[PDB]
Amino acid sequence: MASLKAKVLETFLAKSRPELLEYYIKVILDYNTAHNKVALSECYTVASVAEMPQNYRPHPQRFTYCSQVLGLHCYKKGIHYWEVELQKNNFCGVGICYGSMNRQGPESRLGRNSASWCVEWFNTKISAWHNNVEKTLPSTKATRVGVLLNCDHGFVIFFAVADKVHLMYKFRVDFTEALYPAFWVFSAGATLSICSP
Ligand SMILES: *CC(=O)N1CCCN(C(=O)c2ccc(-c3ccccc3)c(C)c2)CC1
Repeated sequence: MASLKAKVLETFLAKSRPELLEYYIKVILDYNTAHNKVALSECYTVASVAEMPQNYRPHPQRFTYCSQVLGLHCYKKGIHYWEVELQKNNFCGVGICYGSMNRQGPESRLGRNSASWCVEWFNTKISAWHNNVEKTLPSTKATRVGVLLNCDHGFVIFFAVADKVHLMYKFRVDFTEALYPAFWVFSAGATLSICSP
C-alpha cells in the first residue's frame, strides 16, 4: 500500500507539536541495558554521563562497549511519539533500535548497524545515522528532539522541537521486529531527559 504509506508520512511530517502529542507514549529507561558510564535518575527518566564508571550487575542485555541505554518497552504496532530534552553543546544521540541489536563490541553503536537509526550530536555537528552511513544535517538551536515512530506504515521521524517543530530527518523502513527507544551519552555533563509535557 505505497500510496497510503506516502500520504500518512506526509500527514505526520506536517503535524504541529500539539498534534504529535496526541500520539505521546511514556518512555522509561531500562536499568538492565545501561552501560556503566550511563547514570540514571528521576525514576529512570534521565540519562547522564557518570564521571566514574558504575558497577551495574551483569546482564546479557547490558551495553558493554558504548555508553548507551534503551527504553523499557518495545513497539511493533501503532504510532508512538516521545520527546527528549538535551543539554546543549554535548556529544549524545537519540534513536531507535531492534532488540536483536548487539549489546557488545563496535557493532552495538547506534546508527552503525542495520538494526538502529539515530540522530547524533558529535563535535557540535548534527548527523543522522543508519547502517554505518552518516548524513550531515543543518544545526538547530533546539534543545529537544521528538521521535515519531509509525510502526503501521513504516517510518520514523526525528523532529527538532522548539516554539515549533522542524524536521531533522526521517527514515522509511518496513520494520522486521519491535523497536526500542535508544539513547547515547558521551561528553561530560551530557544529559538526555524524557520529558513529561
Ligand atoms: C560508542 C561508545 O560510546 N564507546 C565508548 C566511548 C569511546 N568509544 C568510541 O568509539 C569513541 C572514541 C572517540 C570519540 C570522540 C571524542 C571526542 C571527539 C571526537 C570523538 C567518541 C565520541 C567515541 C568506544 C565506544
